[PDB]
Amino acid sequence: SGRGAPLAKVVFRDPYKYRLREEIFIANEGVHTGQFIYAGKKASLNVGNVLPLGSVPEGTIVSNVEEKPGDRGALARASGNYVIIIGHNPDENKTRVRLPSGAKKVISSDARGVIGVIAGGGRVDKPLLKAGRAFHKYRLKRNSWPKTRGVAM
Amino acid sequence: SQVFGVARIYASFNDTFVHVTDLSGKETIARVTGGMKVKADRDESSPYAAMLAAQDVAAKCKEVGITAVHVKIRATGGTRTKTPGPGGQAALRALARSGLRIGRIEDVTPVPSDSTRKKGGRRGRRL
Amino acid sequence: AKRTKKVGITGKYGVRYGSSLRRQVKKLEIQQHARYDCSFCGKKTVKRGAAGIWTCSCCKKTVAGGAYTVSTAAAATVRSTIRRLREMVEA
Amino acid sequence: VLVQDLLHPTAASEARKHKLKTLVQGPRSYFLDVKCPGCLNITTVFSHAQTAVTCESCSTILCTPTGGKAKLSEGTSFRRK
Amino acid sequence: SINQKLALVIKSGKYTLGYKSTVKSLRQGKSKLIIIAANTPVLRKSELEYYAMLSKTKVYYFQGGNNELGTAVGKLFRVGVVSILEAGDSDILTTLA
Amino acid sequence: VVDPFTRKEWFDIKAPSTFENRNVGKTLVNKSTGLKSASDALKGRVVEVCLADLQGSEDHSFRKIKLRVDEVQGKNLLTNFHGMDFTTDKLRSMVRKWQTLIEANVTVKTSDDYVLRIFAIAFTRKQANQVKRHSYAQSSHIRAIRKVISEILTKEVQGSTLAQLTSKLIPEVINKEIENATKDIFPLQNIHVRKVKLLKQPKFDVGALMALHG
Amino acid sequence: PKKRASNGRNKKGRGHVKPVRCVNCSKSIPKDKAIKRMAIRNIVEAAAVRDLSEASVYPEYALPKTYNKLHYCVSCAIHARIVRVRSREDRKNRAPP
Amino acid sequence: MRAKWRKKRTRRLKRKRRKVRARSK
RNA sequence: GGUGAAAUUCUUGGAUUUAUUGAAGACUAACUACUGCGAAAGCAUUUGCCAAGGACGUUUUCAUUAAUCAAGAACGAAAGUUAGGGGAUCGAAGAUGAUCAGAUACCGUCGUAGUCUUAACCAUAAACUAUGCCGACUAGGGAUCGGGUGGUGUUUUUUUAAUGACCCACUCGGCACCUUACGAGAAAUCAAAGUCUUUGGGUUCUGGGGGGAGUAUGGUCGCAAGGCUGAAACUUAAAGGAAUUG
Repeated sequence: SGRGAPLAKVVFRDPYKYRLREEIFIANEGVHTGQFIYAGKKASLNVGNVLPLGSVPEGTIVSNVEEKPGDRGALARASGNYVIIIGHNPDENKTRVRLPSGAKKVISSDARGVIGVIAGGGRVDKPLLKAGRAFHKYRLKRNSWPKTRGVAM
Repeated sequence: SQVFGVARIYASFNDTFVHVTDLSGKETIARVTGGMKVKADRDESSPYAAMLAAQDVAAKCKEVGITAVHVKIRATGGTRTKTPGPGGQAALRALARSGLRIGRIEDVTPVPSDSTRKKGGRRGRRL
Repeated sequence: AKRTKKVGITGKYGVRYGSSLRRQVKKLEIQQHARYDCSFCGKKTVKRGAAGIWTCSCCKKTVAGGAYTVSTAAAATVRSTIRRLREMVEA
Repeated sequence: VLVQDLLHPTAASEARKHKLKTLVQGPRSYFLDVKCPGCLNITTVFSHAQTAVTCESCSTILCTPTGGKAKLSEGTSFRRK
Repeated sequence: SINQKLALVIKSGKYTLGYKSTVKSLRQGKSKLIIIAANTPVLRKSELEYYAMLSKTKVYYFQGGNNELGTAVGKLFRVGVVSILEAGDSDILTTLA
Repeated sequence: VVDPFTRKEWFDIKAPSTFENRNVGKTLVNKSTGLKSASDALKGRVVEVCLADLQGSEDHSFRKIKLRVDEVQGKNLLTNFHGMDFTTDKLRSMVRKWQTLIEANVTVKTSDDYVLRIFAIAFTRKQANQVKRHSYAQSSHIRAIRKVISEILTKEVQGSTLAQLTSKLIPEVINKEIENATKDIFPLQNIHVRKVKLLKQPKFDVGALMALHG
Repeated sequence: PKKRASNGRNKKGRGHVKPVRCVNCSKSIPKDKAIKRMAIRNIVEAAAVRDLSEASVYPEYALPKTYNKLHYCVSCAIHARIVRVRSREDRKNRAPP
Repeated sequence: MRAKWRKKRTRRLKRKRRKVRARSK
């Protein structure tokens, strides 16, 4: 609640002890309960997996991409949005990427990011329609609604 | 068995350009436009400008080391005209006279495989 | 009989909010309350419980989908791109 | 032209014309009896193909179909019956 | 391509539609062939394949879902797997495997 | 006031072994000044030049071949095949009314690193003793030729680098197979190879280059 | 009651074909109408042919031709190009010279 | 005057009359 | 840069200009024709998949199933409109520099809508062969696209086989053309505008001097722009169409 993109509760086996430690990504569009999710360096380029940015080609669509190595999500984490890796800079291992604003960025290839779009795209296509709906949206976010116009006060 | 060059004659309507270069391409020697020599400025593509500047090119060209020169020929092309300008022949004969030997020639106009809307309007340019 | 002419599902809003807005909404509300077909069990049993989440009524799989449809346009193309981009690395 | 007989024309000026625009309409499709390579016995076949016919007993290819008349494969003799 | 075959098969020799019935057929030995749908699940698939390797029944994977596999076999309901017991008028055993 | 024309150091570039003679390129770039040594600056540049100039045979005026540099060895360097074209005028001579044009290509690979496109061409002649002016192609036979030609383009490459390719190109023995394969399909005429160009360039590879001296 | 009016005259074509802009004046025009000419000349003129030949390295040399197809807009064709205007009988004839 | 422009002259005056009448309704 | 010539304009805070690369849309050059398909509107790069359709072949089958058609209905260029994308050239508006007595027009330099596409609408066009559709019959001539038939024909491989490609003769279905008028027409022109005062093969639609007016009103479809249907008073001796001189 307070984030139109639906979440994805994933569960891996911890390497260093007998137990199931759980993680929670922002769900990428086209994943299903009990689909496997492969992660890391030699993972496949199938929707849902979390590969380093050196390992992907160019023209590749990922989301939830880290700003730098091991910050655990940073960019393109909104409902519908996504990044496009648009070429390597293989020396001093960076990669040049297309952020959802439009503006570009240069970030480490060791920064992981998850493959695909994010779910709940075309959220804002519908009108919010009546004040009530807006209220309902905002009361699960914070108290920055409604807004009195400065020129009135 | 002597040193060579390449000319690349870009002769358009209302200006002439013939700049001899090295065999690679990037190493240029003398640019010489249509409007450099004569200062009338409606005679930019005229014969007498193009014959004048063509010798001037060979002057600066002899000053480094050029004996022979290929003469590739170009126009504005693409959307526009795509037919050689008036001063190209003026250049060719002039440079052929002034000192140099003459290597091979061919056409290198930017001829489209159809591309974009042409400048003017649909009903066209009229007077 | 056939109950209304054009509003359809948006006639719940009735007289209000402007026509263009009503129609605009209707465009989606049909898709929002559509029963879609499952990719797994192959019956007309997929619905949504909150925008983004798409449930199978039998089978009981849950797919992460679009706001108002299961496979939004942009998503559909992305997979194809990736599907194609996997055939330069492997085969 | 002007004055002539159309009842008895000539075979020269009639065999040239189309099947439908003769005096009495008649086809240009004889029947042929092929002697196949394998067996010694005949196969009664229509000159135009439509389908790809194989032999009666020892089933192997006889005549393939084309845009018009049947394409009789390899060296195989035939009759007009 | 393949539909043409099953249309003929489904009205001359004999067949079976379902999963339990297919398993039964597979156990006894009557199973000549199986057609598994593409959509039908992985566990069920592997299961069917395991029986197949023991009975030595030839395995076929359909190119189409369960709705499609119904459409092919002239039935107005879905069918995730179709096992064959007798190839009658058609000759669908050696055409594919 | 500068005078920067003469201060540039003089240079010369020589062709690879798989042609006939090496002596072709005579150029200038710049002296090895403080920052930007001219040895690495000129590597990227190429020369387009006629085959008759480097073959020793004046009949082949058409086809100006493109050669890119990689190594430098004391201002007297070696170079390796980059690309090829026909001369623009030659194509325009080839292109006529009352006939059919047939063009095609394929992204064929060599034995190694080098991957490239090769653009083939063909035309339809007034076969032997035609009364009609044109002799147009059928148009299923145009695509059916394009297929055979494509196949030829494919199987004739995946061979030993530019060494075999360039060799085949110089006298164009590729044409003969294209001719006799197509001969039964359609009479045909001209039959050349318009263009060749590198979609995938080589990666450095000094062993292939520097082992090509006279 | 009811009463009104008019209409007019004729020529032939085919169906529809895409236009090709005028090489001189950028007016749009189809290709049944068209008015086209083949510009087929040497690079060198009659005056330039000697001066070059003398200065030419290579024996025999080459001397290629600049080929190009030029399309006019009828308006511009009459402004300069060989088209002019012919009599009642001569406007039926199609022979060039 | 020309027919093409006459048509326009009509049209403009028609959609003026549309407002003029619809002021009452 | 740019023209008829000038100017706007951008210019060593390297301009135009050649060579090496990259990015985005753009359109399928030349070949491309009295050439090809589609009911039209309209469609030109390669390759694959999805159905569809013509002609042709046919001692295959069906057996009057059909010809046109008020109502009603699919498609329907270009420009517009609706909300996303895409947004390079060209470019309603607009700004401009000239031009000129004036120029908000032609000529220039930029430039928002658009041009492109997604899902919706829209229904007009000189939507033109301003020539309804089906059927029959009448003049010659070649040339061509697509099958088909035959010929000890020529050409191409592996002399030879098979096809393809040609050549020849013929015949079906077309895009059309050349020559006459045998006829037709007010002529121009027409192989159909023919076979119609010697007036009748079947059928649909439209027009009855010009304007007023394709306006007004009323219906109807459309978000709108507009679309379909569609008068009146009143006015007027000619409008007009072909040719003929000048």
